[PDB]
Amino acid sequence: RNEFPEDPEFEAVVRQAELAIERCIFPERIYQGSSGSYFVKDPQGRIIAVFKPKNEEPYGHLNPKWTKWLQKGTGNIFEMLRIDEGLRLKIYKDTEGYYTIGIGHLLTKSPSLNAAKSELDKAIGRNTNGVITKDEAEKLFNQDVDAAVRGILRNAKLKPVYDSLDAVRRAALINMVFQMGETGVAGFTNSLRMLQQKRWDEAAVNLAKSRWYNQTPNRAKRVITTFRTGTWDAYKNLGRDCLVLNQGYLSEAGASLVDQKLELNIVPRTKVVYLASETFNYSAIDRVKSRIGLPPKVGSFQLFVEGYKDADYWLRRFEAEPLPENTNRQLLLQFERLVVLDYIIRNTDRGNDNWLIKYDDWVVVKEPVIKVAAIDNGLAFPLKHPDSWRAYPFYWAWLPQAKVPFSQEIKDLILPKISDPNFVKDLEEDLYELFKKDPGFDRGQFHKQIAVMRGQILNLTQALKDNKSPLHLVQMPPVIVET
Ligand SMILES: Nc1ncnc2c1ncn2[C@@H]1O[C@H](COP(=O)(O)OP(=O)(O)OP(=O)(O)O)[C@@H](O)[C@H]1O
Ligand SMILES: Nc1ncnc2c1ncn2[C@@H]1O[C@H](COP(=O)(O)OP(=O)(O)OP(=O)(O)O)[C@@H](O)[C@H]1O
Repeated sequence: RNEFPEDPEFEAVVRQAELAIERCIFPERIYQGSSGSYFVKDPQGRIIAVFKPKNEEPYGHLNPKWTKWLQKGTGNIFEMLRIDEGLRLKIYKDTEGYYTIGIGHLLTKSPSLNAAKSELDKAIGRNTNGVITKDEAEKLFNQDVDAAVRGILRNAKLKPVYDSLDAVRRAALINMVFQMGETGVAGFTNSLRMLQQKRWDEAAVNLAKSRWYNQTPNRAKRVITTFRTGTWDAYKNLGRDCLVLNQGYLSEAGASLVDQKLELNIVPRTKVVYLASETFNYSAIDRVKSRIGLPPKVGSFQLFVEGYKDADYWLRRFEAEPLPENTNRQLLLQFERLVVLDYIIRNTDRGNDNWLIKYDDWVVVKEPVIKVAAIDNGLAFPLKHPDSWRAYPFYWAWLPQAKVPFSQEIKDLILPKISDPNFVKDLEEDLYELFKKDPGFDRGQFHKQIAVMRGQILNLTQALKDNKSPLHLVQMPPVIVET
């Protein structure tokens, strides 16, 4: 059900896409894309669009890169604990103050370092002098995992639960018996009951309250969600966490909404579109029921533009051979629109590969020589400002173009809109109607998104009134406007 009566040009392109699929001309996967980025083509083989299925997103469930991972099932217990325990080749103290080594291997609860060092030689088979190798730490690791699996299966309170768990939760319980040992996890009998009855939101709470967790919450909270969600999501991207989890396609489409309303027209038109293609990455199940073929996947569909190179490609050239004044002033105006987009949607990823330039008495405006396309917008609309601005900056702030004060032209375009509270209200309702359609939508998460966006507008409004540069704009302390 793909229709956009508001945008018959967009719909027409989409219809060529579907028809081209019917004719067995499949969107082909961009190499040097996310595994989940595709080139949509029409029946004549030309590239009309870029398509990014939600479920093939980097955090995506059907993402090819992480498919290898989901097979292991419990066998992910190794990587899971490597991440939680880290690696050390020399004796250290654990969270409780106990002598430890390699990957989470507890030597003794004794205060004596030679108890521990002694205890270490017993294990390794030589005089270690408190220092072991990578292979030695790995050998302790397997034995300690076996000991956990044994601890679970030799135990009456634990075993029943474990057998009722899916491959992933089992891994979580092993995780626990690795840190606390057999006997310790069996004092949780409540949560084991819930886990046992399959109520996830039940148990995820009680483990939230324990002597454990309290000591190492950062780790504890990582399993609890592995218990609650039956997935590896806490061990995938720990953490981006500036952003909502698997809504990249909506960022993509949303970026295009904003462009539309502010009338910037740098974002090639992008909407939420459903497509089915044999070239996509589907569950084996789905592949089989098709024999009634593959189901359509929901994704961002962004129109394709020709004649453009990397911002990087061109700016490199304009520096060696500077543009004539008049053309170069057309660049700056395309550039201001980009800064406004990115500041408003709070893009966390814009590099010089993430935007594109094209360089070529009357009723009509002479065509512009230079023009800016803003692509790859699925990393915006954060839940909050990034903790270290250096990790997720605005790259264009260090460009010289960022030094030039905002043009009257932009103030004229943008101030009347973002100064009108009814514009910002309408803009937020439109984003809501887009975002609420996601099955994993959360009203509370949304409000935070809007808060950031409202704080960015607050800053941009005053930056524009003062004729500040883009650079001075980003130096303004980030704010949120919270209801
Ligand atoms: N709308 C578009 N029109 C024309 N070309 C595009 C468009 N979008 C992307 N491209 C080209 O395809 C490449 C796709 O890059 P894009 O970053 O959008 O996908 P991605 O690589 O999956 O994202 P990421 O780089 O974050 O993994 C771009 O570098 C650009 O060269
Ligand atoms: N590339 C950028 N992207 C985003 N924000 C930036 C960028 N460059 C500067 N800023 C913002 O401008 C402000 C300028 O601070 P700057 O780093 O120049 O001095 P500073 O006081 O050392 O910053 P801090 O001590 O907070 O790291 C920072 O608070 C930051 O918010």
